Amino acid sequence: LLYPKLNQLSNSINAAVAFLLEARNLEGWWQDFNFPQAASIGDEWVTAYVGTMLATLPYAHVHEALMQAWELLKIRDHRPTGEWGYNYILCGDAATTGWALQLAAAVGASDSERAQQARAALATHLQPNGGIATFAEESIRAYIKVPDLANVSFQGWCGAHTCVSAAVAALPEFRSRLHDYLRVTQTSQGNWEGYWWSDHEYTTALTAEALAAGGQAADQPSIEQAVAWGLKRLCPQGFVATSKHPNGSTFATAWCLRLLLLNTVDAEVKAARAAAIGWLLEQQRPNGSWVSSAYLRIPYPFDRNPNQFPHWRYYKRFEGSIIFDHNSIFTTATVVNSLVKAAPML
Ligand SMILES: CC1(C)CCC[C@@]2(C)[C@@H]3CC[C@@]4(C)c5c(C(=O)O)cc(O)c(O)c5C[C@@H]4[C@@]3(C)CC[C@H]12
Repeated sequence: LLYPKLNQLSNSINAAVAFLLEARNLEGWWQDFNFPQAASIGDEWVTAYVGTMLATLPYAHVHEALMQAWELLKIRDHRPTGEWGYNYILCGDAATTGWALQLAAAVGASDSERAQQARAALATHLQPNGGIATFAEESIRAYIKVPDLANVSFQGWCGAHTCVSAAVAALPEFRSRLHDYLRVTQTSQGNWEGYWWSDHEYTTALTAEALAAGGQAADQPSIEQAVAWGLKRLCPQGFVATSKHPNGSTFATAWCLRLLLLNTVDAEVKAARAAAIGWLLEQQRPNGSWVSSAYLRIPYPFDRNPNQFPHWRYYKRFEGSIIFDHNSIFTTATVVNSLVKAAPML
């Protein structure tokens, strides 16, 4: 163990936590992403995700910030299903609701009336193939009023989504029901592919974590296949390269680092994690943040497989475009979660 590197990991994590706590708005929300024409900036979703990312820190002031985040979410009680969504003006969705329920668990509110209502609402999104859809068709169709899209298929936006299913499978109440869908959607390469996210490391890490949490020995080979895929994705320099970031994506690398935590015995895996930690430490900005790289696709509503859509515009309407986390809060929270989880295994 190189104690200077252990200490820099502490200093890096602390700088990022300070960035994130200072980056809250006057009411205490984390905000990120922007649809400038009308939907504006994410809050409920971002807050649920960031709070969940910070939930493994031991700091009492961070637990207080998560308690506050949960109180903010409970005041967002305007939707009749009890779901949360991108922000106040959007309809509920399963992915935001799943992250909010993970935050609830971290602050001891899993058994609350609101958490029970929101879990029930998730059941409505279960599909005949055993996965979870992000949106109810009639709820999201209301936001698309342009003649050219108002009457197209919504079976892309309203079909089962692996990235959403993987996040909901973090909830013990759903893990068993989603198991078979998670198993059948694994590729021959050992990864999963998401719907909304560009970076397959997100879906792959969350899916492998849900299979690990279930503890079934039948799922361990699948988890090891995913870890092997992660090892291939991480280059020797310690990053995951993408077409957009051929010198490394901080968001993809962080999720890859999380995935590699699912094998604690293999020497090559431990060395790869150490390499990823080194690279992430080098990439941190002076203010504690990492550069935005959480790329969110807006497929056309009819698109059942955005992983087969060959021409995204980095953001005119937004269908066929990619947006990102302009505040770097989403990316930074992802990175600091991966570093906090990996540090004890350095
Ligand atoms: C990616 C996700 C789910 C994130 C949570 C928000 C959500 C629902 C979007 C809300 C804003 C929308 C209706 C919009 C707007 C807008 O209202 O500002 C302007 C557009 O030109 C445009 O194509 C669109 C399409 C957008 C989504 C429907 C696409 C999907 C997206």
